[PDB]
Amino acid sequence: ATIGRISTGSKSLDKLLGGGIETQAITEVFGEFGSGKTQLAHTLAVMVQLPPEEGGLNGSVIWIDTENTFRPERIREIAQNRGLDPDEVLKHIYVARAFNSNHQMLLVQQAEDKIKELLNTDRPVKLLIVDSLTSHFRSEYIGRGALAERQQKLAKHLADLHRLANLYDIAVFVTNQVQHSATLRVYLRKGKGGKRIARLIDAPHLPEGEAVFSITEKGIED
Ligand SMILES: Nc1ncnc2c1ncn2[C@@H]1O[C@H](COP(=O)(O)OP(=O)(O)OP(=O)(O)O)[C@@H](O)[C@H]1O
Ligand SMILES: [Mg+2]
Repeated sequence: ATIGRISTGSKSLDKLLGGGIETQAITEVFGEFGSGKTQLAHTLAVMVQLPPEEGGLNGSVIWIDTENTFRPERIREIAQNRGLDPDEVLKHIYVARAFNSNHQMLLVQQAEDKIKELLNTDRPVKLLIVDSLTSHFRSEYIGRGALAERQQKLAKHLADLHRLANLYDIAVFVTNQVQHSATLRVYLRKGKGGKRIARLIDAPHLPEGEAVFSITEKGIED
């Protein structure tokens, strides 16, 4: 019942987040193309595998990929440069490509089976990524009347995700490209000098500053 926190790799971003992204919660990162959403996802997929005194949860990962932007060699690089075995780290990320939004929804149901399989194991699922949460919905539900229909399907999908996060004490991390029912929304944008900036949105009771980070051979870090 106590929540867990997964470090992002960036001390700055971690502080903004109160220590890292939370289990029993959906964290949505949103921003324009190139703002670092997928790179943050790759980094979290390594960080969660660390022990807790290093900011992880000794956990496995389920990743639902909608745009085929998952890169196993990037996982291996991030792992290697953080002192972890690249191939063991990869072994604990279960990637499924979602062919369309309906398949994406079924995949969340299959994720529950894998979650059960690894539960009470030494590396239970502690992170579930959906990258991108919205891309299929955006292409499939379009035109007059689509707004209500799309929002309803997305709400159902997010309800499924919330249930997994809460039932099994998992952190859910979803991405959304810009030009809501997530627990926490984090807006990401590219700044000067290769920096990325993060801001919490519509969360008046949480830190109101901005975090600043870089994307490196370690994934994300200050
Ligand atoms: N190995 C690396 N080292 C340093 N920077 C990198 C590396 N790989 C990617 N990047 C940076 O990450 C950027 C891409 O970030 P990312 O794919 O997370 O964007 P995104 O927000 O997911 O975009 P979209 O919405 O288009 O999918 C690149 O333009 C580059 O600046
Ligand atoms: Mg991306």
